[PDB]
Amino acid sequence: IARTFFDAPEKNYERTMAILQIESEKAELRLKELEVRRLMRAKGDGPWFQYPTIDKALIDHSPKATPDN
Amino acid sequence: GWVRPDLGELSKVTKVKTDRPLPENPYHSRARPEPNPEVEGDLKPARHGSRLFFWTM
Repeated sequence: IARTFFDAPEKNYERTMAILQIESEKAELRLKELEVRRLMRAKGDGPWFQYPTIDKALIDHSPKATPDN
Repeated sequence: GWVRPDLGELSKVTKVKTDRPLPENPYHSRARPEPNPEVEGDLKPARHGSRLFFWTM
């Protein structure tokens, strides 16, 4: 029965170790994602939460009719 | 000996040689804020997929 149907204890042991490593890395990544999202919401210096402003390519720099502008 | 200008002569754009220097800051603008750092580097695949609950990819 052990030779035909059952997995070895060593195989299960190392499979469990691999599973634990993968989910531990995923959990640390999730916590870092939450911290990064909170920081970029708070400060707004990063690539996320960049709400649009007015583009400066629409300004006319030619001389106008009145010098005071 | 004065000659009256013709049509469009007074409306020309001319050049002026002057001694006063060009104002480097006529608008009295202060220092602009520093822009955000840009994005750089190659796009690696996402680590362990979506990482959304039980989904492996």
